[PDB]
Amino acid sequence: LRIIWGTNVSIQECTTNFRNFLMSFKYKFRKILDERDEELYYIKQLNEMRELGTSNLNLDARNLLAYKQTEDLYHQLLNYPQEVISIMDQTIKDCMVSLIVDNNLDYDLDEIETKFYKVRPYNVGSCKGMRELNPNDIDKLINLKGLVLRSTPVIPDMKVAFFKCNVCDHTMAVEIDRGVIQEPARCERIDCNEPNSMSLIHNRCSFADKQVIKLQETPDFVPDGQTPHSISLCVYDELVDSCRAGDRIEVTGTFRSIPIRANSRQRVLKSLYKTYVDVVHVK
Amino acid sequence: MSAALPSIQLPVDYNNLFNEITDFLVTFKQDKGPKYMAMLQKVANRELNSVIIDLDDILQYQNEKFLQGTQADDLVSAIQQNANHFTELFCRAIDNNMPLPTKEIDYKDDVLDVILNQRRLRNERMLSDRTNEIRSENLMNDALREVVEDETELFPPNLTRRYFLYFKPLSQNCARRYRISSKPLSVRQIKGDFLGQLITVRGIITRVSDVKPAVEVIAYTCDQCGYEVFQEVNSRTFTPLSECTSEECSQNQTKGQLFMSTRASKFSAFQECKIQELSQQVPVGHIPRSLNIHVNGTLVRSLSPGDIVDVTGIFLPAPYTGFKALKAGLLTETYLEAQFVRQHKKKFASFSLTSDVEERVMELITSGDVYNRLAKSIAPEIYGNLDVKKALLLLLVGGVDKRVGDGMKIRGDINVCLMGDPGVAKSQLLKAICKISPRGVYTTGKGSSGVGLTAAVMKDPVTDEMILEGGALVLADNGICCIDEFDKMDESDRTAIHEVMEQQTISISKAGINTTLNARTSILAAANPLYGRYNPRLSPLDNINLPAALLSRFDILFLMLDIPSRDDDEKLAEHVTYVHMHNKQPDLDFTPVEPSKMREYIAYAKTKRPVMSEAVNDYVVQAYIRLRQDSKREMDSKFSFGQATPRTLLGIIRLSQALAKLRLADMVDIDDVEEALRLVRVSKESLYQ
Ligand SMILES: Nc1ncnc2c1ncn2[C@@H]1O[C@H](COP(=O)(O)OP(=O)(O)O)[C@@H](O)[C@H]1O
Ligand SMILES: [Zn+2]
Ligand SMILES: [Zn+2]
Repeated sequence: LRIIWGTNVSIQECTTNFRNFLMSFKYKFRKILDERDEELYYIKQLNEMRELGTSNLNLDARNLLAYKQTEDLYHQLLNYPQEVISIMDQTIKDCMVSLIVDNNLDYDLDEIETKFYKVRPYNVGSCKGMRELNPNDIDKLINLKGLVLRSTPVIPDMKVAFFKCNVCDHTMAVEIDRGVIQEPARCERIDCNEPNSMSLIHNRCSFADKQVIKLQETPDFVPDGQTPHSISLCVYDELVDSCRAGDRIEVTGTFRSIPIRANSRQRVLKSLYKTYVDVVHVK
Repeated sequence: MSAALPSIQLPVDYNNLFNEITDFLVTFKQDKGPKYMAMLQKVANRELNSVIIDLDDILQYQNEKFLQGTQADDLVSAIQQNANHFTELFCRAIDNNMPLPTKEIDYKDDVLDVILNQRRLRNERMLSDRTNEIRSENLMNDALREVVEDETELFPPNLTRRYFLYFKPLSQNCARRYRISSKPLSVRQIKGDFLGQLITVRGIITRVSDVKPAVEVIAYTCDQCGYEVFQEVNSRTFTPLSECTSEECSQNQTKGQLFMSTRASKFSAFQECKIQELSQQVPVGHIPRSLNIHVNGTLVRSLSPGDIVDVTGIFLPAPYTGFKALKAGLLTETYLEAQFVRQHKKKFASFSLTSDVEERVMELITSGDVYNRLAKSIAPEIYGNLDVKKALLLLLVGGVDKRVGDGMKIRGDINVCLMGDPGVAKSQLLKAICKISPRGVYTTGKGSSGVGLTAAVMKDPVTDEMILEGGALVLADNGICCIDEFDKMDESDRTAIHEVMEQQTISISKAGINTTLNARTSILAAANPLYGRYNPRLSPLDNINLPAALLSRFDILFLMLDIPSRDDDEKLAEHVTYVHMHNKQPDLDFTPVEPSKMREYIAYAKTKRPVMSEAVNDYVVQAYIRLRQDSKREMDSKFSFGQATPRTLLGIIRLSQALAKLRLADMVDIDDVEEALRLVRVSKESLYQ
C-alpha cells in the first residue's frame, strides 16, 4: 500500500480502477441513476479522437457516480483534482497505447509516445456560486453558471526561463518550479566561476498564454439579502478566446486562494486572501 | 534586571481553574450522558464542527459544588474578563479528553478530516520508533516517555484542532435566579475601558463584507529537510519565512529553500460588520455612531444587513492610530470578536418544530377564530377598520410562489395601497407592520430615493473590490417594503416600483452597473388624493392621480376615507382616550396576541402550499366573468373605476391561497374565495358613505 501525504489516493490502485472503468462502461446511469442499445461507450469516443488530433477528453463526471466500481473515485477527483487529474494524464496515454498494441496499425506510435493527453471534468453538482464556498472548499472542483462582463488581454507567463552569461560563452535554462525561478549565482562553475555576473534574457524564454475573465455569477438560488458578485477567474492556454462578453455559460475549475502584495515597495502580504477560479472546462 | 518586567500577582490561579474545567466538561448531568462528552462523541463522529459553551451550566455546576461545601473558585467572574485566554486554554482540555473516532474514516467526508488524521497518526509513529531506538541503545514509562516527548518535535494540538470553540453568556434570568454579566450595552455606553471583557451590544447591522478566507497559520514545505515549517499569523500582515528555520538545516551548511502549501495552511472564515447605534438609545441631539465587529469560523453567516441583533463577544484592541502625526502615542483601534448571536426579528428560513414552539402555535389555535383574532391583534392601538388589518395578515403570508416548470414565474406575493384622507392613521399601520415583519423596511417620498430604491456601487472598505449596495427594495427582500407620501415620489422612483410589483426583479444599465437584480418584496403603500381629502364630484380615476396601469398592479386598493358621524366617532374617542389614559388596550373578552408568537405562527403557515378544488375553480371563473362583464359593460360612468383583469383573478387566487394557509389547510375551499371577493369589493363600498 502506497499513499500520498495528506491524501487518500493510491496511484496504482486508482490507475487500475480507472482502466477497469475505461474498458467497461455502457450507459449504466440510464439503468441505475434514476427512473430513466449502445456499447463500449467511451472506446468509440477514444478511437474517435486519435485520428482527429483533438487531444482533449471531455468527461461526463457522473458516469462514475452511477457506475458500480468508481464511486470510490468521484469524491477523490472532486476533492483532489490537481493530483487526480495528474494521474489521468498518464493512465489515458497508457490506455491509448493498449489500443495500439492490440491493433495492427500504422505509425501512430511516433508522436503519441511524446504528445500529452488531458481531461476536462465538467458535469459536477450545483453550488451557490461564490457564497457557499467556505474555506473548507479551497482547492476543490467547482462549477459556476453565469455570464462574462469583461476579459483582459493575454498575459505572458514564464514556463522556461533563460540565462545569458556575460562572459565565457555558455548560457543556461531552468524550468520553473511551483512559482519560482531559482537563478544560479555560480556561473556554472565547471566552465569557470565568476561570482555574480550572469544575465536573464527575456526574449529567449518560453511562455504560457494566460488570460483573466470577469464573471457575473447567477446562481439557481440566491439567499434573501444577496447582490450580484463579479468573480474574477483565470483561464490558461487552449481556452484563451474560448468565451467572451455576453456569453451565458457553465464553467468549471478549481476554487483557489492567493495573497496580494500590499504595495509595489516591499513583500508584505495581506492576510485576508483573495479568491478566484482556475478554469479547467467551460460548457 | 528583574526590576524590568516587575513581578506582580493577582487573585486568579489559572493552574487550578484548568483543574475545574477538566471536571465540568465531564461532571455535568443537569442536562448520551455527560452531555459535553457525548457532544465530543459527535465530534469524534465528525458530524458537527462547532462547540457552544454556555455559562448557564457553569453556574449550576458551582451550586452542586458550593452547596456540597466544595470551593467554586469562580470561573464566571473571570470569564467575563480576559476571554482570549480561556478560549485558547479551555479548548486545550478538550484535546486532552475526548472520545475516540467511531464512524471509520471514509471517502465521503470533508477533505480536511483526513489531512488532520494523517498528521495525528504520523505523530504517534514518531514516538513509537524513537522510544524503541532509545530502548534498543543499551539501556520506566514516566522516565522514558518524557525523553521521547522532549527529543521529538511534533505537530501542535492547535494545528490538529478539529473544531472552532465559542461562548455564549448567561441571560438575566440566570443572573437573578440564584441572584451583571451581560447588559446589552449601547455603542455609546461602552466607555472604552471595557477592553478585554465579554460584552453584549445591540444595534443595526448596517453593512457587512463578504466572507473570505483569512489565514491563521501558514504551512511551508522544505524538500531538503522534509520537515514542515509552520508560521503563526496574528496581525493583518506577514512576511514569508523564506529562510528555512528547520531543525535539520540550522546545524547545516546549506539552508535550503521552502514553499508554502495553500491547503495545509490553517485558515478561518473571516467576516466583519458595522453595528450602528440603535436610534432610540441615542441621546438628545447626538448621532448614531458605529463600531467594527470581526467574525471567525462557523458563526460567519449569522449576520445579514438591515437586521437588529444582540451580539455577544469579546471587545479588544487593534493596533492603529491615525497617520503618524495625528497621534499622541500607543493609541489603539478597537473591534469586537463575535462569539454568539441572537436576533429579535427572526429568519423565516429556520422554523423547525421542537418541544417549545408547537405548543405556542397550538395554544393560539385552540381559542378559534384565529384569522379574526390575528387581524384585531395587528395594530390594536388604532381603531377598528378590521378589513384593512385583516388584509395585512394576508400580505405577510403572501400566498404561493409558482414556477411553471417550463421557464416561467408568477408572483406569489401581495401588493397593496392604503389611499385615503388625513386623520385616519396610515404611517402607524406602516410602522406597525415594519416591526411585525422581519426584514421589514420603511421609506419616504423624496430625497435619496433614486439610489435609495436602487443598487449603488461602492468600493468596499475592508477589501479591494467593488460591491453593489442595496437600496430599500434590496435591503428588503422576502419581506415588506413600506412606502409613504406615495404620490410625492417621482417618475424615476415609480418606474423602479412599477416593475417590482409586476415581477420580482429590477434591471439597471447605467455606468458600471448592468445587472439584473432580485427584489422579492411586497409593496405596501400609503397615498393621499389630489386635495388631501376626496372630492365626491370627481370620479376616482380623476380623484386619484395615479395611472391605472400602475394601479392595476395593486391587487387591492383601500379607499380608506373618513366621513363625520354622530355615533361612530364616540367609540373612537373612547379608545384613544383610554389608550392615552394608559398604555393598556380595551377590556374586551379578548387578548391582543404578542407579536413574536404571531411571527412564529406565520412562519409555520408560510410552509403550506395549498391546492385549488375543481368546485371552486369553476366558481372563481364564473364570478370573474360576472365581475368583468359588470365592470366593463355597466361600470364605466360616474363612480365607476378601472377594469377587471386577469391580474385581479390571480389576486383572488393568491388571496384564496393565503386564507387556506391561515387555516393551515392543504386545500382551498369554495368557502375561501367567497371571502376573498368580499375584501376586493368592500375596499370601495366606503365610497358610497
Ligand atoms: N382611528 C384612530 N385610532 C387611534 N389613533 C388614531 C386614529 N386616527 C388617527 N390616530 C392618531 O393620529 C396619528 C395618525 O397620523 P396619520 O393620519 O397616519 O398621518 P398621515 O396623514 O400621514 O396618515 C397617529 O399618531 C394616531 O395616534
Ligand atoms: Zn561566465
Ligand atoms: Zn528545511
